[PDB]
Amino acid sequence: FIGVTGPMPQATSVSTKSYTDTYGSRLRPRYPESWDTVPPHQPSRELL
Amino acid sequence: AAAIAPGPYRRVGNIFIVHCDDHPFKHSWEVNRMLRELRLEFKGQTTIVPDIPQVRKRIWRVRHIVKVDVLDLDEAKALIGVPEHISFTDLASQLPPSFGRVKAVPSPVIRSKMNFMKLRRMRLRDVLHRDALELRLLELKRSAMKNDEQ
Amino acid sequence: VTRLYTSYYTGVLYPNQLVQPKQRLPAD
Amino acid sequence: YNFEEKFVYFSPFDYDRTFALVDQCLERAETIFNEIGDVEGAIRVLQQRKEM
Amino acid sequence: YSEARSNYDGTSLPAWPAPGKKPTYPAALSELRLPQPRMRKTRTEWMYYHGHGGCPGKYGPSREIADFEYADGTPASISGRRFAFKHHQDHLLVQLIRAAATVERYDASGLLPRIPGTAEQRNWDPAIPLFLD
Amino acid sequence: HMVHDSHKLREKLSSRKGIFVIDVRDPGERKLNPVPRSVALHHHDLLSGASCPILPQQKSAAELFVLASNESRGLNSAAALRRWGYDSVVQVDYNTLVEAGYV
Amino acid sequence: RYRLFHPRREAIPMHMCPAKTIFPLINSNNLLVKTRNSWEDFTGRKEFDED
Amino acid sequence: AAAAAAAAAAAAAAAAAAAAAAAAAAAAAAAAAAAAAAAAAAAAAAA
Amino acid sequence: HYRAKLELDRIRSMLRGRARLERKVGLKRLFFLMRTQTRYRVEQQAHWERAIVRKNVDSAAREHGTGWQHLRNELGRQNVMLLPRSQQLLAQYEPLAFRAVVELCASRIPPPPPPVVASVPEESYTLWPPASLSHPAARVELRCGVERVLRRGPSGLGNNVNELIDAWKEFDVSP
Amino acid sequence: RPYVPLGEVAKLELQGDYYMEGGMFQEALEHYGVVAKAYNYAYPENHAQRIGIRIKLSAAFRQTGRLESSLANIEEVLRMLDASTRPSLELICE
Amino acid sequence: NGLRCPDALITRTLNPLLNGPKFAVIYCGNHQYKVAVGDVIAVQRLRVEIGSHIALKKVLMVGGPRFTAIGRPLLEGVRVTAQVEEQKRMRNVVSLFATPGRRHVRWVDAPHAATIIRICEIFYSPNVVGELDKYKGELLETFTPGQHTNPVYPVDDGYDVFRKKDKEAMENATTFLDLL
RNA sequence: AUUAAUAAAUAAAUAUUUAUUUUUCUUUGUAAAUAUUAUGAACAAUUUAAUUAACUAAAAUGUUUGAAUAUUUAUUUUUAUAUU
Repeated sequence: FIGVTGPMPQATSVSTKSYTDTYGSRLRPRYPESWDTVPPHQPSRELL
Repeated sequence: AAAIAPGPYRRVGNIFIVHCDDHPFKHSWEVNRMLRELRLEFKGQTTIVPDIPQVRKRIWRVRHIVKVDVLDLDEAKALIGVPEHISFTDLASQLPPSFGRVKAVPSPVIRSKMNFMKLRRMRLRDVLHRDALELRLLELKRSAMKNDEQ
Repeated sequence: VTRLYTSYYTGVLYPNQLVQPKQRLPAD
Repeated sequence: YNFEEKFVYFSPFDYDRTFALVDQCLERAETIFNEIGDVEGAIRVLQQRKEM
Repeated sequence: YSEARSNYDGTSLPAWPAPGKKPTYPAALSELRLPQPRMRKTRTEWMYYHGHGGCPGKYGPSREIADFEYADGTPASISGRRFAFKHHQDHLLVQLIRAAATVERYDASGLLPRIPGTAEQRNWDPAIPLFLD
Repeated sequence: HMVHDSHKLREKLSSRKGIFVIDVRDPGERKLNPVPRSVALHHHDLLSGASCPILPQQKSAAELFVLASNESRGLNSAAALRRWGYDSVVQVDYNTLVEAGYV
Repeated sequence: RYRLFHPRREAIPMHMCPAKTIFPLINSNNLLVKTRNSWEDFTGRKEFDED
Repeated sequence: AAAAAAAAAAAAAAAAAAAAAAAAAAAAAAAAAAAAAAAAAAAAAAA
Repeated sequence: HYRAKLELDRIRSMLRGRARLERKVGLKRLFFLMRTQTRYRVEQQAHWERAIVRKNVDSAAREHGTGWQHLRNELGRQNVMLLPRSQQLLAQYEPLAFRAVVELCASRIPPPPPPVVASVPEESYTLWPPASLSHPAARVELRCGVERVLRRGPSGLGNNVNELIDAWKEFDVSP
Repeated sequence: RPYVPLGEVAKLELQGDYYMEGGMFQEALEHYGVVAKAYNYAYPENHAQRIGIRIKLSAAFRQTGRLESSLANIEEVLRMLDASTRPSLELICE
Repeated sequence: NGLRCPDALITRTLNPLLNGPKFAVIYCGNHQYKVAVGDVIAVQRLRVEIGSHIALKKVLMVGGPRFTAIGRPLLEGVRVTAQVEEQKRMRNVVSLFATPGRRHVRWVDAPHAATIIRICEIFYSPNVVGELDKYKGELLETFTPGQHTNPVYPVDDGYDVFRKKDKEAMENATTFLDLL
């Protein structure tokens, strides 16, 4: 599970980092916004 | 093998797809209230509801305006195309709680209050972010002053 | 009344949907 | 009623991706400074983030 | 260039059987349980069967496939109504998932009665046997 | 209803070679006098049809036994099975099963 | 006829909106949810290319 | 609002559940009398 | 009370005699005409137009031996999504195409199979890790995506699915 | 410009972004490889889309563990940004 | 490019039929348009910059003076490309809403926003599986251009005494073969 | 909605402004301040139960057989699709 609120195990590999840790919660990839592929909008709205 | 299935047994429920086929507003207000509980207000609207005693009661009450289709949990899982080992409980826990109409609130005034609180907490997120940055900067400056004094 | 959005609903046009032109570094 | 429109709020983190990128970069710079043990660098980078 | 998809993944059921083999045909008769009346499917019923939600412009390729595309392959923009339709599909999925989760949680807690129907239905319909014990 | 024990023993041994016993009893009584090779169901489930898929497909070739403490409960379970399409149904009790050795 | 007897699973087709739309990584034992919460959350059209 | 909603739900349930009432001569509802189930001349086949 | 005084005095030139000469009469007539035209457009114009289109399609079907009823039902059965306006246009301007459609409907050609439901590959159930590599389900999905990319059109990326799948190795730099 | 199914390659890029967010960095890298191939074939040299997909590919390499490859890709991205004209402020910041 | 199929005979017999002008029935803006290589249409507004070289994805039918391909519902391998000439608003439609009772009048102006598009080229590159029988759903292994795949016979039998008899030529005129 | 007149929780309807995030599968317009408030039925029966619509297109609504003809009883002929 990726979106879970709690912590995640990392004993598998120390060098492996989560995307949220690497870039933070407020930042998302620049998804290709196109008719075929529509990404989620406004993660601030998504939160609650 | 002409014998009972020799293995552990799992209970599987059902899901009702309810489609409104007659103008709900042409009936008595009790029928319309039951349809709204089923989340139906206009002809041609379809909803997916659990197979539970309350939903069965509502569908029985409004069975002359509603056409029902059944889908076992296995059938629904196949329909959506997800691995059998994943659980709808896991999917529900993963999906966000503020998706659409979070909940049927007592009145539209309370709904407006809920939206206002959503926006207020959105703003407070950034406000507290900036405040925490300020506090950490203040702590760092205090530590620097202490080191300079020492 | 109250809306359930059980059927398809067209998103309302709002000023926040303006196509914002991305900032571009000067040519000089 | 319908007063959420009087307080409609749009997050700069969402409506300006450059700001979010730079905020994350400054957070990482502050973390690196803390790991190294530097103080002046962390102070200046955090102050610049606050000013942004 | 052009596009023709019936499924999200783009896969389709084998339409043309092997040469010389008798091809499969759909059920022309309506899906009514009773043998009578023996009515053929309506055009709207055929639309439902083939995937369109009763109307050409409600579901299916005519609704999911972009109406245009730049000559160099660049796709089209995300219209507000396109995003709204995607949200509606996600809402249908969320409804299904939440209903399934509710059923599973009721089963786990033990609230799903072993009796077929509610008291009202049971005392109204003779078809339900008596479960007294 | 009640039948001799040696005949039931030999039939269960050299006829089925599987599981054909449906136990309809309260959980406390089932724990007190358990049977490992008998599948535990509820008479309401049998009558409603929740047990239809687990029950054998070959109606004619499948003969079932019902383990219950109440004769009325056993008869109700047999009626449910017959309604669902299983006429070859017999009733047994824990004493008969123990004497046979199925336990 | 206006009395059509067709399954409501047909009435609501899930063919072009499978679970992968919201759980893209579901097939790979990764339950990540990317669901468009509401029509309200629409930042507006964005160009795919600069050209 | 909770009390009003509960009362409305109870009224709807009461007015929509008991579609028909057994004849008073057979059994007086107001006198608490009730009629049991007579399955003598019944059948088991799914007719 | 607002009336389209200025808006309708402009077109007041389109009437005759008293209405065109006197402002009040012309304005009243134009207001009535606009309201009646609005009502007709919103409650009868579509019905009349689609009835005309139906009759044209029916006449074409009759000339070809069929009729509107069977033609509509068989178009639905065969899953040919041609709106009645399109059918009329094809019949009037492309008689050969309309006859081909009628022949398709008449023939015992199996109609297209219903849309398929999403299928979970066995790779999803395959355990990962078994006890640097990619999930087999993800690899299968990537292969399907690359196949769709190649089949969408005659792109110059090449038809080698394996070569495309191994693209990232092109950008990778050996240490 | 030559024809390329940019819709399909955008689907692949979105899937790669989802893999990045989900932590499936190898799968994200595999998808970004195809996306970068397509963008390189389609768009002209020193193009915004090309440099952006190279940024994403460098991020995927770094997350997977190929630090040298990620460094080389980001260096080439910076070279392309220098060569271009009026580069996007957001893109250069990223 | 051209039609393709595993059968060389069918491929070479059908390729010459595609050469020539083509028409296409396309679906766009919830409307269906029949277009040719030089036809101008007015579609509902498309967020496309003027003078843009655009392509239409979902095509319901293609055809020409010698062939016709249908989609059930859509087709593949069809390249319909046009140029966005204009982005304008068509003639205004005036809706005047009023009721004799209340002194309220509403004047709605609907200038239907539209994009005017001129089709520049239509190409088709079908992939045929094999010959398909009409009166039977089976598809033939062998394609014989010299023989009708579904022969036809006259109706008159003499049993129907009160049958509307047409002229003999029309009643029994044989048809030629359109592949030789 | 409607109780004139001693220690009884509460008139309602409409309008204006305004107020309360209480848990349960779903759903749900509750409250306060303020303004106004004759648009008016006689019997019988039963009952603690019975004139609204943004444009384009789409669109599912809809003359015989317990006789007759005949003679001094015998004869006769008793599903669909589709349209707002």
